[PDB]
Amino acid sequence: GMTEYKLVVVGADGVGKSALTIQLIQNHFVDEYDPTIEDSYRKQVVIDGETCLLDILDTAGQEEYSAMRDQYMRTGEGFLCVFAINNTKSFEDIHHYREQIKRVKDSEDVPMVLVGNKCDLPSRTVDTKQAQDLARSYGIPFIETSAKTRQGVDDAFYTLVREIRKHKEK
Ligand SMILES: Nc1nc2c(-c3c(Cl)cc4c(N5C[C@H]6CC[C@@H](C5)N6)nc(OC[C@@]56CCCN5C[C@H](F)C6)nc4c3F)ccc(F)c2s1
Ligand SMILES: Nc1nc2c(ncn2[C@@H]2O[C@H](COP(=O)(O)OP(=O)(O)O)[C@@H](O)[C@H]2O)c(=O)[nH]1
Ligand SMILES: [Mg+2]
Repeated sequence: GMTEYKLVVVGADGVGKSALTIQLIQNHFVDEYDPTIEDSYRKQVVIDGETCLLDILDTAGQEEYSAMRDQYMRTGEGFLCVFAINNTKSFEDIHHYREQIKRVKDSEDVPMVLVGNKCDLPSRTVDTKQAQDLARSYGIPFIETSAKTRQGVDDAFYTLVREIRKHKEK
């Protein structure tokens, strides 16, 4: 039987969470996917010889901290924390997203990858060095992506799968 991985994509509105998820599932860039739709998407992919069923939650909508929302987010096994390289605020919000994940998982060691999206744009405001220094302080990988060109998309999701797999085999 295939191994199921529950991945959750988090980050500020408009950073490219939906475009990244759709690039992984469908291999095409979808410009302007409904900013309000939160949904889960499935992809069967073989990673390092293992047949994986990736169940990916693309977050959207209201910020809320109910017992239900916490319980739901806690089911995630690994998290992509996404910011956009042309939106400093989205990068500044990363500490918040990481803290919410650590809080509901009750752990300092949650599989996580920091993703700096929209690297195809020339309007960079978040330096690569500042972002990689933050990932280094967290002990997690940092991958720059472009959902528009597909650059780094497989690397970001498959690195997260490998982090979850490593966590389960400890
Ligand atoms: N209950 C649990 N939730 C979570 C979350 C979670 C989710 Cl799912 C949504 C939002 C969210 N939304 C989802 C998408 C993107 C933006 C918008 C609202 N639409 N927004 C904010 O923060 C937004 C800001 C601005 C206003 C005040 N906040 C604090 C900072 F200033 C940043 N955090 C969110 C968040 F952390 C993540 C991981 C977990 F494990 C848990 S557990
Ligand atoms: N140039 C560029 N635009 C992108 C990229 N990813 C997403 N976008 C655009 O940025 C906007 C927000 O993307 P979206 O996927 O809806 O982000 P979400 O709100 O995090 O789900 C849309 O206009 C997307 O088409 C990317 O890598 N490069
Ligand atoms: Mg979206």
